[PDB]
Parts: sequence; C-alpha cells; structure tokens
Amino acid sequence: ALGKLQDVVNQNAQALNTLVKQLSSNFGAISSVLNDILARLDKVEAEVQ
Amino acid sequence: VYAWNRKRISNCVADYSVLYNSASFSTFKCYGVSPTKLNDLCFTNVYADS
Repeated sequence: ALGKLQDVVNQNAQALNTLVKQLSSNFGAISSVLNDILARLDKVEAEVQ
Repeated sequence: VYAWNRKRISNCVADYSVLYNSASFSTFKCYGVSPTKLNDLCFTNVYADS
C-alpha cells in the first residue's frame, strides 16, 4: 500500500548511486583516479588528463 | 632487434635516478609516467626489453 512513499525513497537512492558510481568513470583520461594521475605525471602532462 | 631480449625484474628496490641522471643515454622518453616520479611508485611487474 505504501508504494507511493517507497518509490520516492527508491528514486533518491538511484540518483545518488548513479552520481557516486560515475566517479569511477574515465571520461577519456588515462585513469579514473585523480591521485594516481598526480602520483604519475608532472603538471604539463597531468592537466590534460 | 628481430630477436629482442626481455629481462623480468622483481623483488627489489629500483632507484631509477641511477639511470635517468646518466648523461650516457642519447634518448630517455617515458609514457604514462614521468621519470621524475619513479622514485615514489611501485609496480606488479617490470620488464627490460633490449
């Protein structure tokens, strides 16, 4: 019966799960992880990633 | 060069500055890493193809 209230909790959970999983995406960089880029490259090469 | 030789390197500490500071090397170009940074990094496998 409470499906109307549970749907609002489900949509807010899916919105944050999608927002947070997108931190693991590369978007075309050498790596998804920002500290790995900075621990591997100097400014002129790193800023493009 | 048609028969190029691979050495595996493991279970040791690598001061790469002993290499990249040597003026003997007429070429020293790096990809996906800067040689300046190698003194802090760690790796699963290292190979030397020669």
